Parts: sequence; C-alpha cells; structure tokens
Amino acid sequence: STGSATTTPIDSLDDAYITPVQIGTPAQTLNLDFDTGSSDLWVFSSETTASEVDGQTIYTPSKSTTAKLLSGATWSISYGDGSSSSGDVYTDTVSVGGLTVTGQAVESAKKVSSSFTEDSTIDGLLGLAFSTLNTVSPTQQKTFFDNAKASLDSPVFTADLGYHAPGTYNFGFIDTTAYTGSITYTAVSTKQGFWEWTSTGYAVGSGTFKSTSIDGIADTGTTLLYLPATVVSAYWAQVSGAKSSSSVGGYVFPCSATLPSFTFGVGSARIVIPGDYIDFGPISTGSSSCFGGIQSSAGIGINIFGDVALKAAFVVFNGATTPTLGFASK
Ligand SMILES: Cn1cccc1CNCCc1c[nH]c2ccccc12
Repeated sequence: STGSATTTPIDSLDDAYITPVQIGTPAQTLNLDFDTGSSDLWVFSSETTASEVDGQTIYTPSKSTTAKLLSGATWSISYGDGSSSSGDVYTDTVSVGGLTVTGQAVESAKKVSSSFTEDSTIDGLLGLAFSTLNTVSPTQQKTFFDNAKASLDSPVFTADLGYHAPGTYNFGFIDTTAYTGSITYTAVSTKQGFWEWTSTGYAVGSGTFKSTSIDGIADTGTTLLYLPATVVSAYWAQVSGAKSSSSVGGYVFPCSATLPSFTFGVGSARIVIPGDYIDFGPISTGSSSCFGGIQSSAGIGINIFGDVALKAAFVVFNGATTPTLGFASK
C-alpha cells in the first residue's frame, strides 16, 4: 500500500503545516500537524475542556462505530516549546492520503495548553518519530507509520514541505519526480527516539563551506533551524544590524535586509536554504524588527533541523530495520 496527502502552511509565515487525516467511521476529518519530533497522535475531541477549544475541529469517538476506549490508558506530553496536552485513549481507524491503519491509538485530549487553544488551525498532532517516545501509559502505543509499515510497498515516508505553498507527505514510496539530482542518505541514531543525524557542515551565503559535524534531529514539527551558537553567530554577522535580543528571545534583523542563504551538508552533498526562507517577519505588527529563522540551540540541548531547513529539501524518512535519512534538492 501507499498514501499521499497534501500538507498546507497554517499561515503566511509557514509557522507549521497541517495535513487532513480521516479518523473513525464514518470518517471525521481533522487537520493534524505531522511531527517527526514526537510519537503521539492526539486530537482535540468531545472530551477537551470546553474553555480550551477555540475553533478547532474535534473528534467525537461516540459518533464512530469503530472507536473503542483503550481501557485504563492515559497520555501526557510536553513539547520543546513548553506546550503540553494530555488525556485518554481510543483505538480507531485512521487514514492518511488513502493509506488506512486499523486499531490506531488516537489520543483524545482532555487538556491542552494555551498555544494549542490559540492555534485554531491545528486540530492535533500526528507523531512520526520512533514509537519509543510515545507517552501512553501503562501500555506504550505505536505511531501511525509503525503500524502501517508492514503493509507499505517500501518502509518509508517522505516530507516535501513548501515555501509559502502546499507540499506533500507520501507513505510507502519515493516520488522520483519530486526532487532534482540524487538523494543522499545519511546514518540515523534512534537512541533518543528521534530521527537524529549528523550534518557535515555549513556555509553562509557565498562563503566557503566549513566542514564540521553537527548532530541534530530532523523535525517537521518545529518551525525554525536551531544550531550551535558559533554557527548562528557566523550567519547573523553577515546581516547588517542583526542582533540577539534577550527581550524578544533570539536573533532579530532589520526588516529592510536582504538575507544570505544558508547551506548545510549531508555527506558530500549540500542543501541550500534561500535567504527568504529565513525571514519570519515583524516581531509584532508594524515593527521594522524581523525575527530570524536560524536561532541558537544553546539551552535546548539538541540541534534541530526544523521546517526552515527541511522545506529546502525532499526528505526521506527510511524506516527500514536500520533507519536512515535521505535529502535531495528540489
Ligand atoms: C519566536 N517568536 C518571536 C516573536 C514571536 C514569536 C513566536 N511566533 C509563534 C508563531 C506561531 C504561531 N502558531 C504557531 C504554531 C507552531 C509554531 C509556531 C507558531
């Protein structure tokens, strides 16, 4: 089997991407944020505290003839940005782009934090990291990908995120028309439960490539590119007037700037992030200070190749017995 679904930015900044997902019988379609940095499929639901729902589409398990309470199971998750959610668990039929999994754990939110409530466009998350990170207790549950894997033509999924435009998540096949040149594959460590890999270095604009190992995670559910302070300082030093603002929470730059590109290495290959991809617009409405798309990972504890980096590439998440990651230009 295979599946193919379009993923769409939630706003004009590409802050996140949502992908329609069919849950239950008859189908209830919710728009979920596919997140390769977590391993829970959770949704706004008829159980979510009413004051914490503001415009989201909800899953109502009592209206699904295939829903079954997973007795005794609860979940609770915190994300890198400090947001959180928790609740109980159903199993139900879940389909993505024509690919169907029966008996998928669908984690029903009873509580969500404020940045979920305030994000009316995101109806929940679909985790695509390794199932060892799944938070369901007392019996850990598998991700949609892990459940689907055995049925897939090939044990892979691909992320092709657009810049200010829709893109595609495919399951079970590599669309050879969706990228240019060749795909370069690189080793993955699953020891922390993430798609963790080591970039071979970077360049700023038309500058020389610096060969240096940068360990980080491929994370579709994080907006920005978080890298070591040394690398980030070297980037922003090429933008007149750019500075790190403790009050804003990172590097800002004059909105009048033209930003340089940023290149990262994948083995001997190179992925170029155009300068425009690094512009996240005014820090507040009407401000001439703009927020940067490359930020320091210092104090996160890990480097994160978030959407800013991933949307410059066609990315293969290879879930074979020994997982690997592939990157191609596009
Ligand atoms: C960092 N910063 C700087 C000024 C204002 C900010 C915060 N920008 C948050 C943008 C945002 C809205 N909905 C989201 C959903 C997922 C990820 C990000 C977002």
